[PDB]
Amino acid sequence: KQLRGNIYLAKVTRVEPSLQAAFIEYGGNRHGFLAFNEIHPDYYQIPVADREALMRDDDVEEELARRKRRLMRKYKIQEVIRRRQIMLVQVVKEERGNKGAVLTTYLSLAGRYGVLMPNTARGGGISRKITAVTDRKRLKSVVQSLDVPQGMGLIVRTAGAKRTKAEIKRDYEYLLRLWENIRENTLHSIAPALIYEEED
Repeated sequence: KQLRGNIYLAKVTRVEPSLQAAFIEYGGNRHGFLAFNEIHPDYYQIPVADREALMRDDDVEEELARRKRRLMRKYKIQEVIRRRQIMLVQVVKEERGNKGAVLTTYLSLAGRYGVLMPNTARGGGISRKITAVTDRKRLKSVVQSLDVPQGMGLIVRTAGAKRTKAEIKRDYEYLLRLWENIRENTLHSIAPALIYEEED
């Protein structure tokens, strides 16, 4: 049983200020590892008017890179995360023997033609196999019209380059509903619970 891609509702078992990491009970054989920089600010224990002065930011992936680097300079994990806290976590790397799974709170949900990041203010854009100029200008126009919310991203994968006008809107819409489903499952779940299973 490979677990990569699965999403669990999970609980902080201990916070390790030397590693700037938290260890996570998510239902597996060993605790998962969650580096501080993989922890979405929604999970910070900070006043609501700090978490806002911070969502609005104080290869355009650098703007997001600088963003995370801002947080890591500004807080230490033990200032903002505590034992027993609950979070949604996704498996990034499989548990290998005695070593527990590597986790993130920056989720991604992969559809046929694209990947939704319901957690990453990244706006939506195109795979690095972005090559043939025609598709890339066309697709940028396509992902442009999607009106990707707020603090989400959508990345068009290569399966979508040679893809329908609206085969991509459908696929995107399916992922938005699946994100809704996930958030709804979490309100009816406790502690460690599998919330979404990486389908294929």
